[PDB]
Amino acid sequence: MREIVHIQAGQCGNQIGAKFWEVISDEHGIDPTGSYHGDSDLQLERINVYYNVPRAILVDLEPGTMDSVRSGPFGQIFRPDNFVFGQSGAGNNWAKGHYTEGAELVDSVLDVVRKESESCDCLQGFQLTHSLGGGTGSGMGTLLISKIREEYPDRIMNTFSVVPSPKVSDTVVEPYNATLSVHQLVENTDETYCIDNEALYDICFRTLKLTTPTYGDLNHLVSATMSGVTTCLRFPGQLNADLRKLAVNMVPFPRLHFFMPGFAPLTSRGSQQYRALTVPELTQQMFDAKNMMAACDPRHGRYLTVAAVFRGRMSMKEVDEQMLNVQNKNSSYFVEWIPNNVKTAVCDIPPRGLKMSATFIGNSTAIQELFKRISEQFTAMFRRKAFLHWYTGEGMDEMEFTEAESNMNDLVSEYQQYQDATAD
Amino acid sequence: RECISIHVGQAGVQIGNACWELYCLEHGIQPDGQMPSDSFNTFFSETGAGKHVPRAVFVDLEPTVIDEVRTGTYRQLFHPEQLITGKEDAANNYARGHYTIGKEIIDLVLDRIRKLADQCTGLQGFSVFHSFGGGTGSGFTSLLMERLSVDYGKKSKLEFSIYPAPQVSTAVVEPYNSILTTHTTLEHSDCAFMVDNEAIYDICRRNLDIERPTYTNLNRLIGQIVSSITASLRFDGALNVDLTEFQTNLVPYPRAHFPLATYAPVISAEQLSVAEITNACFEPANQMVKCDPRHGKYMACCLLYRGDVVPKDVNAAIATIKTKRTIQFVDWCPTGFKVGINYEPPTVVPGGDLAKVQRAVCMLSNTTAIAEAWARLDHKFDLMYAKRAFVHWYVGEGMEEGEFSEAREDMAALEKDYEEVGV
Amino acid sequence: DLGKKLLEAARAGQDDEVRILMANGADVNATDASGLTPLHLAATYGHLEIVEVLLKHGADVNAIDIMGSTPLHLAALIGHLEIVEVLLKHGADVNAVDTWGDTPLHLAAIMGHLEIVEVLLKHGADVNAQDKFGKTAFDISIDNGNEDLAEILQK
Amino acid sequence: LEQRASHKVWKARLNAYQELNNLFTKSSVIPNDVANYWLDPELFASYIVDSNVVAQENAIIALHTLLEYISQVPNVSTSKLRLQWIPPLVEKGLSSSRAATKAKATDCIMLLTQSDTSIQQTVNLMLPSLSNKLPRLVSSCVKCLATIIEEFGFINVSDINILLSEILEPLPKLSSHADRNVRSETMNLILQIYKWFGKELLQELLLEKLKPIQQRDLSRMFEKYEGTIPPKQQPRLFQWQKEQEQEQEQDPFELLPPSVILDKFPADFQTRISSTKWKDRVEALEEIHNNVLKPVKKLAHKNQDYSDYLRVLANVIQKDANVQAVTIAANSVQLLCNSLRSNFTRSYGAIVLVPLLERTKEKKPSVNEAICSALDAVATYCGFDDCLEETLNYMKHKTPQVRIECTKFLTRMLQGWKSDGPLQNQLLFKLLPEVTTAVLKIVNDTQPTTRNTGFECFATLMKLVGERELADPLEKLDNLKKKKIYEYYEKVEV
Ligand SMILES: Nc1nc2c(ncn2[C@@H]2O[C@H](COP(=O)(O)OP(=O)(O)OP(=O)(O)O)[C@@H](O)[C@H]2O)c(=O)[nH]1
Ligand SMILES: Nc1nc2c(ncn2[C@@H]2O[C@H](COP(=O)(O)OP(=O)(O)O)[C@@H](O)[C@H]2O)c(=O)[nH]1
Ligand SMILES: [Mg+2]
Ligand SMILES: [Mg+2]
Repeated sequence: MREIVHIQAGQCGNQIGAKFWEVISDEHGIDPTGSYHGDSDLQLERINVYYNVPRAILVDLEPGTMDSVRSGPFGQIFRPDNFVFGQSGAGNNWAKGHYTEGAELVDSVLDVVRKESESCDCLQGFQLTHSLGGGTGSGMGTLLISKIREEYPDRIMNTFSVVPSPKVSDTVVEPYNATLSVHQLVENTDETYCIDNEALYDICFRTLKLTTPTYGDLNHLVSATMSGVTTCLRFPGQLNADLRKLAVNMVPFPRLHFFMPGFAPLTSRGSQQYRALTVPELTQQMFDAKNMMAACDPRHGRYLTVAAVFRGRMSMKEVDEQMLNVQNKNSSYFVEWIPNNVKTAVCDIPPRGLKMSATFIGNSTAIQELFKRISEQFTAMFRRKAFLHWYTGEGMDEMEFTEAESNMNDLVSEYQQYQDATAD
Repeated sequence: RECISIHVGQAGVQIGNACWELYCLEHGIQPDGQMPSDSFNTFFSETGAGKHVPRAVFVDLEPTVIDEVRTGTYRQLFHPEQLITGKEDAANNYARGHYTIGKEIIDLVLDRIRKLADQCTGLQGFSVFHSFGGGTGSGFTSLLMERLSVDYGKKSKLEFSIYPAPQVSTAVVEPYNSILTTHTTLEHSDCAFMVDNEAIYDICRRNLDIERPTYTNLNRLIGQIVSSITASLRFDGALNVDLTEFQTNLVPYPRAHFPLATYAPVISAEQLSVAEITNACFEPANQMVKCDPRHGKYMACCLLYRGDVVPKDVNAAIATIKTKRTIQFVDWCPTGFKVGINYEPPTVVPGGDLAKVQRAVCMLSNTTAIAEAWARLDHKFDLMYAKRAFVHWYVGEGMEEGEFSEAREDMAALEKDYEEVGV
Repeated sequence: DLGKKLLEAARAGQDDEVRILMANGADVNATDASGLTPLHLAATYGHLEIVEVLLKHGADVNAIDIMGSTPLHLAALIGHLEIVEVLLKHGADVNAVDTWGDTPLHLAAIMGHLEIVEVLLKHGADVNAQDKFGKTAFDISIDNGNEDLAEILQK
Repeated sequence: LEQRASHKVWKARLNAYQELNNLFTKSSVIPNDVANYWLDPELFASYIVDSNVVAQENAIIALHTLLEYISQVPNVSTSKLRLQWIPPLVEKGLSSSRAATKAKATDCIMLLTQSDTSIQQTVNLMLPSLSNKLPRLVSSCVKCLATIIEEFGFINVSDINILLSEILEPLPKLSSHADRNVRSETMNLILQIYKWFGKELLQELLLEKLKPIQQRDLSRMFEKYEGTIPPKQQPRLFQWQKEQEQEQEQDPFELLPPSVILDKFPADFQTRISSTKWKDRVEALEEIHNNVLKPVKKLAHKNQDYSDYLRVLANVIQKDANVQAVTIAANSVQLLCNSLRSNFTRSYGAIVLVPLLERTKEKKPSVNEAICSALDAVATYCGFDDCLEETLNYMKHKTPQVRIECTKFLTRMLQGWKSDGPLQNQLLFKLLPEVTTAVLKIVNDTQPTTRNTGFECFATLMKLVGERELADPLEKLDNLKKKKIYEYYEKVEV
């Protein structure tokens, strides 16, 4: 369990994807030319995970995205062969990405995926970043996932999917696209981090006091969260070391693998608070719903499993105490029938900018609130049958929408079942 | 007369290092294998060039730990064919250790065991070191134990299990893995010494005076207590001189073969009497498994003293405890405490937090109070299996769901077996 | 199972291999299928040294089986006078009853063990004890034509 | 222990008889060359006369189950057996004083009697034993003769006239025999002959010659008999009769004129189907399917080569990236196989078979629907020609989905397995070697949904070829997997 192959698809996919590579290239001490200028062994200890030069494949039907990446800061480092791009775009049509146009290109992509996997000592799994309200990131991404799932069934599939919200784009077909994509992810992926644009806006607007957040502002929150959750994977550490062990200790039921991520402290684009947080303060950004990357209230549900990642030099004794504290002082919020369901890990290397930080990966049943929002928007649209001729024209059947609608509602019911469950 | 040791998973492998480090100091053997100085050849073989090689196999479904074994201080001690590694680990999944991944390497492992058994003339049996909660430790060991009961069926096999503890626990599913291996390894094990990592944690925090112990801290403490049990096999004592005697003295029921080990004294490096250390053997604080023997009946009890000990001091300390405490025995037991002594002093590691003591004792006692330890696992197991939590991982790697229930019933039946003896 | 080899030995009468199996901590009161301890079996087939070996190691002198038979029942049935007095000296139940209502006095009288009958009587046997059908030991001598036994029962 | 059946020690022969009895119940029904207690029947003729009454009885009950393990075809060698076996059976089995030694010897003769075409050859051999010293032998062998009749009867007997004389001849001496039992059990044999053709015949031939008191009791016995003069139905049938009854208990609209579609094709077809634009390919296929194939109901058998059209349907079903173009193609392939039955002999069948099996990988319900339904078409018209071998090949394939679907395919085919002939079909030539070794790879898969398909695909196998024949790999399987396999065996039909 060593190497990880990375993929980014669609506009958003390559945006937050490149942002992620910017962050962890710095943290590992790699320059845009691809040369080590660090000063620690903990940097090159597990560099073989994400690098060889990144083990990253860039995909989009939109050919313009090609240049938006290479003209970016770390755009020079990606392998030219691993760029695989179509002629036209999907235009917010999930069917075009999944059945027609996105399907024609997916073979070219699998050829490069094979190439990178071929020269791996021991593959762990895969890693995809994409948006769910689009046509390419959602339609072709979910199609790529299934196509890999069947070509590499002995490997992990881990996705960073961002949820659409009316606050960030008023496109009304996004409820369709996201619902169809969730119908795929519940069956095809081992673990999925739920990045909610609804919550990214509400954090930049209300907590960071930015009247008009841009994509870059929301992408800053994302790239920092990704480096936080992937800290265990990229540096030496006992707990939650590889992808499979993580999913083993996070996912008790195969379909319920949608994590609500959140981390602290919340900073703006290059602002410094001048005051480093304390360990009990960081700990008290867990239930603090203003730090959740998904627009859900953990108070309104129950945690099935929790993974905490504290970065920086601090007291391992105090972290254990504070985590053991906050668990039992809110004992009604953690499921009783899974003992020792919260697991904490520490990494001495902090993220750049911050002296201390803490990321809070949680499988909370409150996540059903998120899927409620998508379904109600989907159903309002679907009951009046708006824009259906887009999808049906591309070979889709009207029945598919009903199945995805019903399958998401079963997913909501399941979360509600285990929320109301008792140990007695 | 020989005995082969096997180490499975990180737990087995890393405790193995601590034990063979401690064996080589007790036998004056060098890291390169030489010796400027038999009973000890029960454990070691000999090269034509005056080199002493352990009779040991190291197994892990993942290089990282054994790679450090293969390049550690004791890299020259082992033959490279003894250190076996896979590539994909079991990922805390009994199914992968036993079914999916374990079958890919089980034959290579059994083959390398035959090479050490072919060097031996009168092989006694096997010592096995492994964790409970680990995927490799649970799954692969239970498989290897099944296959050793075939290819070597007519001889003994002893376990050294690491009972899990939330303070160092790496996985949620550790109750599952413990129950699953204990079910399938029950019939194939003649005797099995459990090690509760919580007690070793508690001991290291209280008596070694450490805030947050590391694995080295726990392993060194554990390696001392393992040495105390295997001392009889390595120096030709009077008690427990071969592997059969362990079953004779401690196992009056094939299933109930889980002795409680108590070790005194654990002295920080920053002397006691014979009577004082023997009283500490009946203090729960110094047990390796957290339970209360006062709530149970003793089926057997052995005392393995080593060091500056006068045989009469022992008999006085015995009569004191047999008169001034109420150690309840079962009526169908000899009720007499067996004793053995080895006048060599307890060796510690140069630099270790554990201090050199003048004398030491390790009490092995098959008390029915150890059922409390099984009850704690069974309860945790029940909570998760009531909702079928994490079960899809196991079933998805070649395992039938029924095996969960068949294992749970075998654990409930064992809990009744402990009850009926003690009433 | 070591408790099963000790039954095999105590029955077939290998005096030496009892000490071997018992030195390995075999269950002195190990039950077979019908609840018979080794003391039962040795007292049936007349192995006096094996009886005294098991008794002094702690053998239930008044252990019953699935049919309520004590070793004193079986010794008085087959007619092992040497073993009967060993059991009684080790606190055997002289007026034990079994599932058919018989005492050891019933069995020794039926089988014509006049020498054992007198030993049981002097250890306080119940001469008026009845079985299921309602017959005493004295009724058995009347029914069976034994006048040597009728006189030995009224002594 | 094969030669131990004739060992000097009795308790060593006693084993081999139990060993044999366990073999004839646990052996393969088609049968191992090890089951050579037919070609040398002197063997069991020796065993039945064992010099130990306890090991004798065990030899007879081994002969008994042997003599019912022979209930399978072809064992026309039952003539040689009755000659070799029933004289030892009568002489010393019926003779025996042992309760069970006798009962199984009679039951043995029963099974040898129904091996035959009629009762005459068995009767003719056991008649001489009526003239033996020992009464209890003639006492018994007149009872056995009497109950080979009351349950079987005289049918398919060449010369009944010669047979009736041969069995009526001793009846005067038997009925005046000293033994009470020989007499009492002779009146029963008389009744059982009357019960089949009396009273008129035997009153002139036999009843005249008996004691008057005797012929009174026989008349009293005929009044108590109710039922027609010959019994309407026999209480037991022979082997050739029961099989004929079982076989007794157990126009095609295709005559329509054939239509030709080659003329229907358009010019802009070959480039359209081999185009890079997906909608070109879709419309191309969708047109010739909805306009050209869906209307027709019978294609032209004579002189029409579709193996140019069918090999381009294969090219898309295998390699075409458009899942929609696949779905509409497999539905076309089915239509060809459906409206043109008896055409897909080899070239046609094999041109699309291995492509279809590759594409079961598709998980979209509509697409798996069409691919599988097409594979059902080629199967129903290529029976087991190339599919049986290649379906196995793709059960061994790496994709999880193709394993579960190609195994479900074998399950579908196996339910519609009704090949002609008694035995030795393509299924049996490769059953244990290939089919079972491959189905176990599914039964022992890592995934549950995969394993669960194997559990049906093994319970549909046992249903076809006997849950006893495959009891060998059943034992090697987990007791836990066993009760899942049996679960489906109880609910599965053919
Ligand atoms: N006392 C002690 N416990 C250990 C040691 N190593 C691991 N453990 C415990 O064993 C349990 C399972 O961990 P491992 O044994 O490392 O798992 P593994 O056998 O290597 O199996 P995989 O890593 O999944 O392939 C954990 O709860 C640890 O606390 C050790 O060196 N000493
Ligand atoms: N957080 C974030 N969300 C984005 C970004 N770009 C697009 N989105 C969201 O993703 C959805 C649009 O999908 P998009 O990725 O642009 O379409 P695609 O190119 O076909 O994958 C909308 O809900 C947007 O709000 C970005 O840079 N950051
Ligand atoms: Mg776009
Ligand atoms: Mg490990």
